[PDB]
Amino acid sequence: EKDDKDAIEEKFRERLKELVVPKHVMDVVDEELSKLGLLDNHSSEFNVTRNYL
Amino acid sequence: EKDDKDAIEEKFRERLKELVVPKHVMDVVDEELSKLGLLDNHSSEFNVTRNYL
Repeated sequence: EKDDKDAIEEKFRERLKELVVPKHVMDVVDEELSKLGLLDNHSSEFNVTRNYL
Repeated sequence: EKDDKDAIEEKFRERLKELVVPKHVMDVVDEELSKLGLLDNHSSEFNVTRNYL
């Protein structure tokens, strides 16, 4: 289930609201959020996605 | 025998019980323990994290 991940990624979003993130960063942030939802976050390449995020 | 992950997890927990594990170290152990259960028993990655654990 992605409900636990949805809560985890939401915690990342709320802290992001306290800083004025540049628009160019949003493209990487949004694509990493999408990549986070399509991966189980348990693998060699799965962990680096949240690590980058 | 019983489940390998359950036996491995129980034995590793007892070893960490005596030591005053730091907060960040505990998170690293906890996250790899969760991925240990879902990993295949004969998988090569299973041995990699088992030695790391």
